Order: sequence, then C-alpha cells, then structure tokens
Amino acid sequence: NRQAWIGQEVLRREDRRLLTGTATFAGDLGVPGQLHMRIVRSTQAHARIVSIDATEAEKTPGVRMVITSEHTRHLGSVLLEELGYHEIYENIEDFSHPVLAVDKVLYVGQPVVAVLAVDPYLAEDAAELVSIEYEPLPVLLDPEEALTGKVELFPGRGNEGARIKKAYGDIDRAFAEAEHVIRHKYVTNRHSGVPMEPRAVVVQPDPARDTLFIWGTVHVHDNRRIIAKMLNLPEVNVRMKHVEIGGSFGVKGGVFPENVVAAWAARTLGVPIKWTEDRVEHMTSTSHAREMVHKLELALDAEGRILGMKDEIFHNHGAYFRQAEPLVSDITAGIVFGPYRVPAYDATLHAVFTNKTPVGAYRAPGRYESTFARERIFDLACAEIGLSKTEFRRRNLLTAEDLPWTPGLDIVHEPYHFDSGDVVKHFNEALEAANFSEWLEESKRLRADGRKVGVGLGVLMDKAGLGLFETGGVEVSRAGRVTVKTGGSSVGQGIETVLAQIVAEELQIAPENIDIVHSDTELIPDGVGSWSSRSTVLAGGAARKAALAVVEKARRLASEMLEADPDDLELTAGSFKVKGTDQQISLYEIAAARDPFTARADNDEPGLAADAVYMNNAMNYPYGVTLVQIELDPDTGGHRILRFSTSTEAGRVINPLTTRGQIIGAAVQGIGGALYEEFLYEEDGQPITTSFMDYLLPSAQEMPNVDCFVTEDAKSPDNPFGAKGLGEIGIIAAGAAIASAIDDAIADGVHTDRLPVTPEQIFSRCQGLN
Amino acid sequence: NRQAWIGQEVLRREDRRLLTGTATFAGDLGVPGQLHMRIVRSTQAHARIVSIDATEAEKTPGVRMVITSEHTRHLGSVLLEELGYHEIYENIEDFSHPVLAVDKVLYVGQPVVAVLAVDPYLAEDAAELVSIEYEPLPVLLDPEEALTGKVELFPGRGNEGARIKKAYGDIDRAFAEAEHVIRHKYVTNRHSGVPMEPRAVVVQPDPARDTLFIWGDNRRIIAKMLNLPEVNVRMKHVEIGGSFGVKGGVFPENVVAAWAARTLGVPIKWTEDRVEHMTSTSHAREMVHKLELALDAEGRILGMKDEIFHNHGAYFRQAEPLVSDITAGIVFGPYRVPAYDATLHAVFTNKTPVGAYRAPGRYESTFARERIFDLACAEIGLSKTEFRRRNLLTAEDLPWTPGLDIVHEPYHFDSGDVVKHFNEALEAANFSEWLEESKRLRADGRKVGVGLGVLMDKAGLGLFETGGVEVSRAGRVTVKTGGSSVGQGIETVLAQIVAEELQIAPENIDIVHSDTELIPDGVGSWSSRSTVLAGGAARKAALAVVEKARRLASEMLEADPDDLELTAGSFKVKGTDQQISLYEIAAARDPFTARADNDEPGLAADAVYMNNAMNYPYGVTLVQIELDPDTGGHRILRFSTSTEAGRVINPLTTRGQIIGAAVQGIGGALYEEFLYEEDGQPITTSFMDYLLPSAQEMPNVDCFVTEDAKSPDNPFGAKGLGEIGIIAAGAAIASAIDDAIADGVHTDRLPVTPEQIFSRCQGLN
Amino acid sequence: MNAFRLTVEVNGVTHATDVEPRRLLADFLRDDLHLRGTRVGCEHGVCGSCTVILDGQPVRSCTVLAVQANNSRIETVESLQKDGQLHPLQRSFSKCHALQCGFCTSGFLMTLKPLYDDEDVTLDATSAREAISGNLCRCTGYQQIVEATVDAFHCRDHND
Amino acid sequence: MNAFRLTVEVNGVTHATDVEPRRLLADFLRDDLHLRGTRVGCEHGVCGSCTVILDGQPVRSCTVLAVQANNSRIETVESLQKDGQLHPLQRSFSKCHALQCGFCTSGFLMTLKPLYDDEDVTLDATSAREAISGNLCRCTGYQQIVEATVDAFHCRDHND
Ligand SMILES: Nc1ccn([C@@H]2O[C@H](COP(=O)(O)OP(=O)(O)OC[C@H]3Oc4nc5nc(N)nc(O)c5nc4C(S)=C3S)[C@@H](O)[C@H]2O)c(=O)n1
Ligand SMILES: Nc1ccn([C@@H]2O[C@H](COP(=O)(O)OP(=O)(O)OC[C@H]3Oc4nc5nc(N)nc(O)c5nc4C(S)=C3S)[C@@H](O)[C@H]2O)c(=O)n1
Ligand code: FES
Ligand code: FES
Ligand code: FES
Ligand code: FES
Ligand SMILES: [Mo]
Ligand SMILES: [Mo]
Repeated sequence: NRQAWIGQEVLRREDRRLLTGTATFAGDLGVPGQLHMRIVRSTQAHARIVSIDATEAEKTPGVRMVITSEHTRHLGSVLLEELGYHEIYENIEDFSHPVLAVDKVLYVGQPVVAVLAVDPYLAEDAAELVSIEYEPLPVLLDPEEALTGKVELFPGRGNEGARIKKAYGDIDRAFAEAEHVIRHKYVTNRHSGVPMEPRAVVVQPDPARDTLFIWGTVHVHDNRRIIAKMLNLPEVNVRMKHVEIGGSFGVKGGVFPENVVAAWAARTLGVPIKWTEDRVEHMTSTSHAREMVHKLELALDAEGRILGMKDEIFHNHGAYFRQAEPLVSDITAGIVFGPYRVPAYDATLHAVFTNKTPVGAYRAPGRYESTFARERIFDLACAEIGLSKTEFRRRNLLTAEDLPWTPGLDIVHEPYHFDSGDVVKHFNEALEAANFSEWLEESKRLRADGRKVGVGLGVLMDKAGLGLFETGGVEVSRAGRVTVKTGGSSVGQGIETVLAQIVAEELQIAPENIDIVHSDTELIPDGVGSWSSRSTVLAGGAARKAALAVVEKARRLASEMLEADPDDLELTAGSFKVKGTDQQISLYEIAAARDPFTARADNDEPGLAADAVYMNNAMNYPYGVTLVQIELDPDTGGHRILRFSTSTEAGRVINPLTTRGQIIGAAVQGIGGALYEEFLYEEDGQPITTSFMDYLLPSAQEMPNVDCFVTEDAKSPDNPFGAKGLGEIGIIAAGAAIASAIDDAIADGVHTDRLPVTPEQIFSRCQGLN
Repeated sequence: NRQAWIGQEVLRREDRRLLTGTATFAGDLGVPGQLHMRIVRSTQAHARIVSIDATEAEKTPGVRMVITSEHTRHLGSVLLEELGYHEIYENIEDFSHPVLAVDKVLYVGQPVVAVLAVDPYLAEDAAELVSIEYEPLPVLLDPEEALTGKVELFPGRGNEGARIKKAYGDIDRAFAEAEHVIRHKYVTNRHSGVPMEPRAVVVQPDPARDTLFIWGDNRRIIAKMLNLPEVNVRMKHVEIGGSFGVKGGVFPENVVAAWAARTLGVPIKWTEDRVEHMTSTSHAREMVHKLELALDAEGRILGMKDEIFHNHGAYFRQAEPLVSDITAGIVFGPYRVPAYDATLHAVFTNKTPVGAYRAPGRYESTFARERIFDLACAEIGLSKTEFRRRNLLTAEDLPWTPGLDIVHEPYHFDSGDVVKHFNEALEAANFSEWLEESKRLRADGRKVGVGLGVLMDKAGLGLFETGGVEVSRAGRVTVKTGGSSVGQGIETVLAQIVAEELQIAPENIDIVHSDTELIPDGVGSWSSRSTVLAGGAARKAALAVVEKARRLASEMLEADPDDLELTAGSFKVKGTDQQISLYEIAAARDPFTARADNDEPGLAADAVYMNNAMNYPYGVTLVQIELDPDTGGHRILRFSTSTEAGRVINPLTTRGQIIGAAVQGIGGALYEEFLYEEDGQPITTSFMDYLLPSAQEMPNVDCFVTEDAKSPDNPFGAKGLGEIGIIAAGAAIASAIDDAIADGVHTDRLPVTPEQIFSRCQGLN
Repeated sequence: MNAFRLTVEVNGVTHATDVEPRRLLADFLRDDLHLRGTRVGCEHGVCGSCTVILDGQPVRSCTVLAVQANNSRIETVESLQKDGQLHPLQRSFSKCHALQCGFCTSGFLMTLKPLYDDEDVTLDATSAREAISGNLCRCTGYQQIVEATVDAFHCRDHND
Repeated sequence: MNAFRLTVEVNGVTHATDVEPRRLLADFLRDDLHLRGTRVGCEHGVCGSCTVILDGQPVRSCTVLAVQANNSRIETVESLQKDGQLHPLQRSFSKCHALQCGFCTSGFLMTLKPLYDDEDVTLDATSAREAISGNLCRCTGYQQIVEATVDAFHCRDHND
C-alpha cells in the first residue's frame, strides 16, 4: 500500500474552523481591561497643521488618553521596511506618516491623532471632539505632473520616488532598423484588494515588561522584526500569536501606523489595546495599488516578429512607501515583456508620489498593469501589420529551442539576479493546446449580431525567493496525530491542506491525522511569510526534508528498536514491516518510546548557516493565456460576459480542487479590476469611493457561469518537487483580454487605453449608428 | 579584570515585579467568557456513595454545567505518577481522585463533583445545593493499624502500600558483637508547606481544531490522559507564590479543568479556597520510626536498623513513593554506619494525600536519629556533643560508598560522600557554642541542643536540565531555562552565572521559563536541584555563544587573530585599538543566511546533564530555648543553623533560603500539626488552628554560617541549599527542651505543646 | 441615562441582559454572547457576513440595533452543527470548496438555511446564483458556491 | 437581589459602579479594578497580603464587603511607586531581600506605609517586629523584613 496524496483532491483542513465558527479572527479577540483605539484621520489631502485641542476629548469620561504626534515621533522611529534595499537612495521618506507627525498631512485618511477609550462606541464619540485646524496646501494627483515637480510633498525634497532602469544590448539598432514602430500610452485604474475582513489588531502587554503579545494580523507575522527595532525592545519579548485572516491579497501585507501606535501605547500603559477598522477607513488607509501610466514602443519587421520593445512607466505610489518599497515597482520594470522573444528593451520606471493612500502590493502586483499594456500594444500592432492577434503571438512567443532563455529585456534583476532562468519549458503548446481546449475558433465563428472575443497572456514573477530559506517542522506523537510547524501563513488559500498532503505523501499518514501550526513566533522563532505565489515549494520544501529527517531518525531508530538492519519489506503504513510478513512497529509507538530516555523523537532540519530550505537565484515563471467573449447592450451601457476561460501551465498542481479556487477566484478579482473597481478622487483631493455603494465589487449574478481551467503538468521545473506558484495566475491577463473583446465587439480601432470600462464610455456606439 | 558576578550579593531580578504589582499570579488572570469552577468536596473520611444529580444545582440560573464522575471517569483514567523507576510493584491502587469518585471516598477533602458558573459566587452558591448520599465505613487513621488488617482502603487485594527495604554488611553479628544496644520508637508530625498563595488554575482552549492554554512541564500527564498531544500544550508562565514541593505536579483539579475547557471551548478558571488547601493538598511529615542502635564500649556506630511507617494519606501523588524510597535510604545521615536493615512501609489512611514538602523524609529521619543519639549519650553518659565528634565521617576514608543497600537514592548508582570533610565543619561551625553553654547561673533558661543534616539535594533530577542563551539587537540578553521561579531567586542565580561567563551586567539579562511553547522540554525545580543543573545549562549555552562570537566575530573584522584580551563586553583587538561590541555581532547576523545565538543544552545524546549527581551538603543546628515552667510557653533565645555547600552563588539570597527554611522547621517543631477527630474529620482547617510562625515568636537571630570547603565534581563545584535550613530544626529543639528540665532526652512525639511542657512540677512532685 | 433589558432567544438559549440602545445587533451577538460566528465586513448592509436569521427571515445583524430584536428568535452559523455532524450545507460547501478565507461563510450559509429547511424549491445554477447574490465574496468567485448550493439540494431531494 | 451604586476613590482615581452587596472589597479591587497588587492568602483576616489602606488606616480588604467602602479613600501597593521610582519602602525591601514569593508584600508594605509617612516613630528591630507582626510570611523568616523596615527608617530620619 503506497497511498499517494499529492496531486489528489482532498477537502481542506481549514474548512471546519470557519464553517462552525470555532476559528478566531483579530476582531473576535477580547482581553479584560481592554482599551479601544479609534483613530482621528486626515480630512485634507495636503496640509500642515496646528492641532492643540483634544481638551474636550480628554475631558469626556471613559477616555483614558489621547495620543498626539509628540508622543510618537519619540521612539518612535519611522516605519522601516527591510532588505531588498541596496540602498539607492534613500528611503526616508516615505515610510508612511509614518506615525502621526505634528507637522504635515499628505493624504485624506492619514493617522494624525489616536484616542483610547473603554468601549469602541465611546472611543470615536471622543474622536469627533478632536479639532485640528489646517493650512490647505496645493494638491498633487497626476503621476506625470508629480515629477514635473512644483507642489513638492516633502520640504526636504526629496525627489519623488526612485528611478529604476533596465535595458539590453542594442535597441538603438533594433528600433532604427524596423518597419513598423508603434507608440502608445496606457493608463491603469487605481484599485486594491478590499478583502472582507478589515484590518484589526490586539496587543496585550505583560507588564512584567519581559514581553508583549500581539494577536494582531501583521501579515508577515514574523515581521515583529520591524516593531521590535522601532520600539527598541527586541526581539523575542515581541511574541506573536496566531490568528485566522479573512483574506489579504497582499494589501494587508506588512506593518502599518496602527500596529506601532497600539504596540507603543500597550507597552507604556501595561494595558491591553484593541483596534478594529472601519470599512470607510480601510478604503482610505489600507494600501492601494494598480495606478500606472504605460508609455510603450514596439519594433517590428514585415514578418511581425519582435525586435525592440519599451518606454517609461509612472507608478503612482500614493503618498508613501509602506513596506511597499521599490520591490513591486522593481518587479514591474522587470517583466513588462512577459513570455516573449524580445531582443532588446528600455525600462525607465518612475515610482512617484501623490496625495493618495500609500500603495502596497495587490495580488500579482505590477504584473496586472504590465501584461495589460503589453497585450494592448500587441493587439494594436496587429491592426497596422494587418493580420491576426492569434497568429502574431503564435510564432513570436518564446522560442524553445532557446531554453534556457536567459533574456531578452535587461540587465535582468527581477528582483535580483541572474535570471530570467527560463529553464521551464514549452511556451507555445500551452497557447496551442489551450485553444485546442477547445473552442476559441468555434465562436470567432459568430453570426455575431451580438458581440465578440479577446485574448491575453501572463507570465509570473511568482516565487520571489526569499531566498535563501523558509522554515518547516514535522512532529510525530504518542497520540496518533502529526504536527507541522511552518513559516507559512493561512490567508485562506489552503496552505494547511497542501503541506498536510506533502507530509502525508512522504510519511504515509492520512492528511487528516496531520495538524499544521503557523504564525506563532514562540514555536516558530523564524519564518519568511506568504507573498508572491511561493509557500509550496519553499515551505512545502521545508516540510519535505523535515518529514524526510524523521524517516531516517525513525527508520534508523526502528532498526535499533527491533534488531533487524535497515532492510526489510518496503516500509510504510505508516509503520515498519521488516521481512514479509511477521511483525511491525508503528510510527507513533517509536515516538512514544523516545521519551525522557536520553532523548527526543522529532525533526526540524531547515536550516543553518548556509541556510535551508535552499531556493536561491532563479524562481519559476508560470505562464498562461486568458480567453474571453462578451456581449454588449448598446442602447444602454450593459454587457454580459458570455464565456470565460483562463488556462495556465504550472508543473505539479498539488491540490486540484483548491487550485481551481485560486484560479477562478483570482480571475473574478481581475474582472472586478477590469470593469468595476476604481478609487475616484475629487479634483480638490477628497476620496469619493469610500463606502461599498460607490466602490463596486463584483456580485454573483454578473459573473461567468464558469471560468474553465486548462492547466497541464508538462515540464516540471527543477526545484524538487517540480512545482510552480499559482495563487496569482488568475488575474494577470484578465484585464487585457476583456479589453480586446470589447474593442473587437464594437468595433473600432482596438483603441482602448484606460481601465476600467465604464458604461458611459461604452456608448460610443450611439456615435457609430449616428 | 573584569570583576566577578558569581558569589556576589546581587539584588535579585524578580523583586520589581512583585513590589509594584505588575507581577501576575494564576489567580490574577481573567479571560472573557470564563466559567468559574467550584468543586464539591468530600465530607466523609471514608464512605461509599449514592449521589444525587442536582438538578437543584443545574437549575440555578447562571449555572452552565455540573461535572460528576460520569464525565471524568471515561476518561481520563486515574492520575499517572511519574518516571519511571518504582514500577516494581503495581499501582493503581492510587493515584488521587482520580479524577472523581462515584465508588468510594477516602478522605474529607476529596473532589467528588465540580460545578461551573458565571461568577465564583454563584459557583459556591449552587455547589451547596448538591446533595450526596453517603454510607460511612470504618475509618483508618493510625499508620500501624493500617497494615495489620482489619480495615482496608482498596477493598480488592492491593491493599495498603509499598514495602521498601535496604540492607548490607552483617547487621546482626554487629549487634551480637556489641555491649550497649539502644531502642526507641519516635513519632513525627503531619505538616505541609501551607504557602501564602492557594492553588490556582486557568485554562483557555483554542476551540478551533487546536490546543489548550494553561496557567499554573508536567503537561506530559494531562496531555496523555486527554490523549491530546503532540502537545498541543500549552503551559504559560505565571509567577508562583510558594511551592515548598506542596503544589507538586498534577492534581485532580488540574485535569478536570482541562477536560471541561476542551469539551466546551469555554475559558475555565479555578482558584482554591484556603479551607480547601488545608484538606486537599500535599500533606507530609507523618512517620513512625522504630530504631535500634549498636555500640562498642568506645561508642562508635556498628549499625542501625528498624522499621519506618509513612502515613501517605489516602493516595499516591508526587512523591510516588519517591519520598518513601528516599527516606528509607538516608536515615543514617552523615555517619560511620557499617551496616543496617532499614525497612519502610508506605501506608494509607483516610487523610489528605502526601506530597514532597521541603526536604521530604529528611526532617522526619533527622529527628529520629539525633534523638536516638542523645539517648545513647544518656545511657552511656558520654557527652552528647563529642559522641558526634567521635563518630561522624571518615576524614580520610573518602570516597565513602555506604554500607547497606546503598546508595540506591532513589536509584543507579553511586554515590558516597566525596563532598568535603564533615567535622572541621562541626568543629569550625562552633562560633559562640561553648559559652552558649554557661548556664543556668541557676535560672530558668535551661536549653541547649544539636542537630545534623545531610541532604539528598541533587536528586538527579536528572538526568538533565535544558537551558538557552539569546543575545540580540537592543542591549539585552534573554535566557531560557527548564527550571521554575518559585521564590528562591532562580532568575537571578542564572542571571549571575550567565553574566559572569558573558562579561555583561546582570541588569541586562532577562530570564524566561515555564513557557512551554518557547521551551519544548525541561525538568522542573525539585529536591534542591537546578543551580548545578539548570545553571550548568546556562553556562553551556553562554559558553557556546562566546565561541560563536569569538570565532565568527573573528571573521567580521581581521584577523583570526587569535587574540589577547578576550572580553570587556566586546573584544578590543590585538591591543586596545577598537573593536566590535557583542550586540553588534548579533545585530548583523539574522536575515544574512543564519541566526545569532544558541540553545546548546542539548542533543540526542543529551545536555546539560550532571548525571546521577551526588552532591551531599551538610551541617549543624544550634539552639538555646528559654522555658516558662508553667506556663509552658517558650522563648528561643539563640538560634544558629550551619551549612557547608559548594560555592554559594549568591550570599544574600542564600541567606534568605537558609533563614526561611529554618522558621518552617521551627514551625514544625513547636507549632504545626494537622489534627483529626476520631471520625476522620480534619480539625485544623482555618488559620487560627493551624499556627504558622509570626514575627514576634521567631528568633531576631539566625546566624548564616556557610563554608566553602572542597567543591564537588560538577563545574564551579556547587551544592543544593534551599532545603538544609529546615532539616535539623526538629532534632535540635527537642534535645534542647529535654536538656531544659532536665530528666533526659525522653521526648518522641512532635510537636512540643506547652501542655507537654507540663512536666512542670511532675519535676517536683 | 437609559438602559434597556433584552429578552431574546439566540440559537435556542434565551438571554436576559441590559444594553445601551445604540449597540448594534452584530456587536451584541459577539459581546457578550460570545458567538464570534457572525462576522462583520462592510458596515451598511452589503458585505453579507453580517447576515443572521431573525425570526426565520435572514436580515443583516448590522442595520438592526440590538434593542430592536427584543422577544424574537435569532439563529447564527453556530446553530447549524448538531452534535458534531456538520449541517449538509456546511458539508457540500467543503465538498465543493465553496470557501477559502472564511468571512463570506456565515453570511451565505445563514441566507441559504431557511431556503433549505423549507421544502421548495430546487436550486439550479441560475436560480442558485440569484439566491446567494445578496452576499459578496472576494475569493471564489461564487462558481464553486453556486456549485456547492446545488449539490446540497440534490442530496436533499432526489437523493439517490 | 438588587445592586448597590458605589462611589469610591481608588489611588486618587474616582469610580462609580453597581455592585451586589455581598462582594468582598478584595475581589472588587481585583475585579474589575484590575489591581492584582492586593493579594489573598488566608480568608479570615490573618494572612496579611489582604491588607490595604482604608481612609488612612490599614485594614483587611477581606473582612470588608466592597459596599462598605462607599465614599472613602482606598490605597493599594500600586500607589507606592510614583513616576518610575520605587517608594523608599519598596527600595529598601529589595536592598535587604525582604521578599521571595511576592504574596506577603502588598500586606506588609501597606501596613508600614502610614507608619512611614507620619513623623514618628523610629523603628528598631524589636519595635519593628511588633509592627509587621500583623502579617504572615512563609519564606523570609521576617529577619530580613525586620532588617528591611529598619533600613527604610534610617535613610528616612537620621539620613547621613
Ligand atoms: N491550494 C493551493 C494553494 C496555493 N497553491 C500555490 O502554492 C503556493 C502557496 O500559496 P502562497 O505561497 O500563500 O501564495 P502567496 O503567498 O502568493 O499567497 C497566495 C496568493 O493567492 C491568494 N489566495 C487567497 N485566498 C484567500 N481566500 N484569501 C486571501 O487573502 C488570499 N490571498 C492570496 C495572495 S496574497 C496570493 S498572492 C502559491 O504559490 C499558490 O499559487 C496551490 O498550488 N494550491
Ligand atoms: N538564590 C539561591 C537560590 C537557590 N539556591 C540553591 O540552588 C538551587 C536552585 O533552586 P531550586 O533548584 O529551585 O531548588 P528546589 O527546586 O529544591 O527549590 C528551592 C527549595 O527552596 C525553596 N525556596 C522557596 N522560596 C520561596 N520564596 N518560595 C518557594 O515556594 C520556595 N520553594 C522552595 C523549594 S520547593 C525548595 S525544595 C537550590 O538547590 C537552592 O538550594 C542558591 O544557591 N541560591
Ligand atoms: S456589515 Fe452589516 S450587513 Fe454587511
Ligand atoms: S471572502 Fe475571502 S474566501 Fe470568500
Ligand atoms: S486574606 Fe483577607 S485578611 Fe488575610
Ligand atoms: S515569599 Fe512566600 S510569603 Fe514571603
Ligand atoms: Mo499576494
Ligand atoms: Mo521542594
């Protein structure tokens, strides 16, 4: 019996917690003697202040204290972000406010003053009574007029952002010797993750001062490292506790001003502090994303093959870096080329500042915005060259042949180098088999008195190792069960299930008996976290050589327990059959026997100096094509997405049932970005989309009756097991394909630039009939 | 250079927590949604039952549930003792409740039924309304009557304990080959610790497919009984206010809480009533000693002998019968003892189950000996003092691997007295003695007495004790230990040990313990153990970090070198031109490919472990009482206990332990006894009946008298000290009293009541 | 100045407690009736999680002051499970991976509950979508939920 | 069964709360006032830890119903330290190692407090013992406590 578990559809381990409601979330936590923090936020977009009136706030009963800026610029550093630095140069700042500075305000929703009261009702009751008089300054909003820079945000100025540049060989000759040279600029919409759980933090101090407990949800819960350094009380003593999270999409990823204010205030009062975000707040305070300006250029010959490709990008970072370091901007500038033959290139990314909510990293950050413009310049190019988008992408995709194809673009640091180590294979048979699966041609064939069709491709910077390591640990027990410690984090995508399978496979124990513990920094003093579709080959790779450390620790230890040497039958139950077929020793009894007999019955080998797990220089790049067909009502602005199918090649799907969730779910978040979601600021500076009535989240009825999934496990990469990151591959080309279809269905020019596609824009067909 | 921390009077670290009110105790803990547990305890010393199901308890609004034996008996099974020797007979029998009885009841105080309410007031409110039907049964109380039929506690075959014997040499031919042979039967008290904090437990479940959080390393049992591991612990740190070995390990209350917290997903809190404590928790001290002693015309020992009956109370908690095994081993103390027969009975009666009170079995045995000695010094007339001077140790004949079945304490293997010379202690520890003698100047002052104490401190313990050292960023070091802070200033002793080896002020060391998530494995703090053990861990770890630094901080700069000047907190290189700090090394090496510290004790082949550590401390106690012949009150005019012990890590806190321990013993000598009426009902249940010593009665005087002689063979050669203060406080007082009448050393039954000091005019007649 | 005494039935257990009028039902059902099962995402009758059974009708625990619920039956997600066995709706939701994060699970489940318990109707993919539409999710999106609900209604009725 | 409205000034801070009459002051001070500094050992005015300053006079917080403290000033061991500094008594208690567990520390310290603050008397070893005698300890043997109190009174008066 060699029961296999990886690749199998097994129902999630997380399911029952969430279904019954036994699972606790950050907002669910209660601690006796709690104080409830409410935050007085900005009402100006750009303003310096004189704030001294919390008098009637301080004097309403039930309120224990009101925290001003002067409390917190103290010690009271300003929000550091970490490695990925060089640095070039420099950093400060942003970081955010970073904590309430008693001088200037750089966006509506910025923390200025925190109150502390007994119940959250009384907390904001006192928050109203706080008065701050403002000097309104001029307001910056357009990324392009940020750097043509009058109206400077920082008085030190403090050039807006960081300028990233990457460019191969001889693009001067690649362009100069081209027949069709194509220039167009694209604009992406400002939108984010907007998960269902708003941000929430609970801090309990151990006033014995020794320590501090944080049931806050800080999204690398092993980034106590920041709070520690900031508060100067490091590094244990800041012991983080595990909580379930209601979705993040990287939008919650990192340290916020709220996190430190609470932690500081908790420490210096010896009193537990609780914080729970407004949705409204979330819309003006939680990290933004997606807003770019994509000037692009192409070099093409009479064949239609690529020769040269690129110009400048303007990433609008909002007002501040927020562990939203060039990281994403650096990634974006690395992969606006995707999985194509691109002889040369010229990135000049301008990460810039405006009076908006500080930009973090939304699901597939910088790659939704880039694979849009890239596929919106390719579609446009087919208009002049004259012939099909299908057979353009078809023969200048990614020659292989070529593979390994060390590019092709830069000067390749994505995010460091060198890459693209595209050792993973056949670029094309995906697109080929993806349309041989099976329609596309079948309703390009349309009697089409309705409307039309679209395409788009997405490669992914999706195992950001991180580099070198990731920790893991497996433990067998006296009670039948198995325990797995990991540096992973259940944002709700099924890590605790995937790892259980990985361990199940290697240990020959049902994934039911295995439990997984994460984000509890007392058990797990070191872990990396969960971002950039990574946690399987990294943390699952940790789980493997952990479970593989026990099998030796056990099988070796079992040969000593009976007297048979390490050869037997073949050895799994999980237990130990020597011979064929006398006797046996179970895997748990082995562990139960290693008690206080001079020892210990467990493993945790990742890692040491010269790390473990080892994933270094080159990450895997998964690639995928999205296929869409839309109908449109022209007398109004309506549309009904008739068909949808994202198909992505990624070696070794670990859990097919759950990966389907990660593909479909993401794809919808893409349609949300493509046709519904935009943060609208009024020309003076105030946010307009603050409620849910304004910001449009896709609902059940409007979505495609099915997103089809075409994944194949050809060409496993060489990081055993040969698997890929898949938690982002849904949204990548969701924007471009929708756009192409809309332009194909009208039909004028293939000339759409700005997302989203509002119903007002989409009667420019009233023009067509006129 | 640099300065020294070890052996220096350093103000302890625990102080500030306790002084200010930041310090958390299990009872101080509150958790939202809490259920307050009140336990309905036994009111019969011995009976079978026909319980109600209230109903009238469960009916009272605010009552969520009532736990009977129905729930807890399936399961977990009976409480589970400990390692792992002693499994040579087969109990249960006992353990304790276990966990709730619906068959027989075996002592007033035994948990029968637990209620669960919203506040603790409604708990006791409804617990009253529970009615239990009883059928009384013949009540056992006397240890001797216990073993000779006719009444039984475990009505099967059991039936009344364990028999522990130890012998070698020829006892009888030594008894035949002797002029003077001495016999007497001594009877000892029933005390316990009775600390100022009563027992308290809080349990928080993570009801989502997970764990339990517990506040109050023997997780191991609860985990097993609930079949909840792999732990899944999760024992959390709380400061404790006095164990004295009374709070021991696992109680019935401990496991009921966990069960109920688990099967409900509701926070459960329990805090003990004082009346409960005096009837529920570890009793001790109750022993009978038959003693035979053989002597030549010179008066040296040729052999000891006879029976001991330990009244274990109703069940086997911890000790198990570790205490009863130990006692039968060291009734001979520090002496030339050629051979003896030592036979011990661990017996049961309808009383609160026995645990390991400070120096368990040592107060008891040390009485019987230094009283069978004063009696030989009466019957041969030879001087009480120089008897011991003639007849303690073998100055030259060391190592002294003892005669009889020894060491076997508790087991494997050896042993013997290699700790320093005995007498020049007794000799040198007589500052003030012989002029304390000059009495009466015919008066009413009367008393002078002596007592002697070996201690199986050490009790390896053992084999190991985990430790760990972390240096990082902000100028502080964090030390994790398997030990427990109970009040002895363990967090300080380690702070010194580490500070010395690390070249950094102890004001910068913080100590973490008893957080089982952080500390996956460890032993506790028992029989005067941890300073050698858990300190030897802290050394081993702090000795590892220095090699991590002074060899991989060699590469951070140039060169190997490798160098002069090892540390002043940092490392000035090859001369006094500048250096890398020790925190700066740690600050550098965290995301860069590795982590910047050490938890070297230990690996698959163990560490730190000081292995069966012998390490026997020793000393004298010197007592001068005044008596008031009618009233029979007394004023201890002078008191001085003596101790030779290894290195003595901290003189200030060691003084506290010694002085503190004595007062507990003096309390046992003249104040404390658990009293019972004929029907088995406990009498001394409040504080007015059980008399703890107070400020006025105790000697303004206690002379610290410690000597650093030959260190043992366990690094920086140290000894266990937290139990030697008490040892002889029994024997010395009694001999002092009998010298104080006089009519000669004929007192047995402790304590010494003033009614007993009504030999007043039975001295005149 | 003004306290109000609630007499409410929640998941069977009746409660009597004094609450200030302005506390919303959602906050009341989480404190101190520690039934964290009900979850709060939006703040104005949109997110869905909010949703609870009030007197048989699904309403938002978030647009109702706790005080308005006096003398009424209330049921939350905690009330589905009956002795270990997950209510079939919960089973098919796991059988079809109808949930990844957890938030949009009280909301949908409680919306679907009275619809389930009443003998009609069938729920086909089209009519299934319309049913759940009152609840938002940012993870699935719905495809599997729609697939999950349907499955639940087949083992319900035609059922071998 | 009808709660009483209590008004008490604790450590300068005023409070207004309904309590049921039967609640002991000790339990009131610990809950919900969340000053765990006051500790409870015996249950009948013996242990000492119990002890608190009531209206300037040290009394047992455990032989007094909370309701009996209405419109009165109460001080606990929490009120000693002012602005990071430990009050002289606490400082000397550490200087002489006058504590080991922690329990018999609120009790003694609060008993000694008004005695300290008032200009008389000296406290010599004999008169020192009689002062603390109202409090029990099972760890120190009082010897060091008696030594600790004396030290506190020398830096107090004859100060250099
Ligand atoms: N059942 C699964 C789950 C994940 N994977 C893949 O294996 C890795 C393990 O996941 P992880 O490393 O956590 O991926 P990320 O750290 O990038 O996070 C998951 C991904 O997809 C997500 N899915 C989410 N789903 C829910 N319900 N809620 C969120 O907040 C989520 N947030 C995210 C975010 S953020 C991203 S970017 C990922 O590469 C993923 O593509 C898989 O093969 N099978
Ligand atoms: N400042 C100190 C403290 C202890 N030691 C010695 O070094 C060892 C470290 O202490 P530990 O290992 O805890 O010794 P025990 O486990 O035997 O506990 C200490 C001892 O003495 C005690 N002292 C106590 N003091 C207080 N205030 N409260 C308790 O509950 C105490 N409980 C005990 C108990 S139990 C005993 S038996 C002990 O052998 C002790 O003798 C030392 O040299 N210097
Ligand atoms: S928050 Fe109340 S309904 Fe969405
Ligand atoms: S809401 Fe995040 S998983 Fe459905
Ligand atoms: S316990 Fe209340 S007075 Fe001692
Ligand atoms: S240390 Fe336990 S009472 Fe003083
Ligand atoms: Mo992400
Ligand atoms: Mo002890």
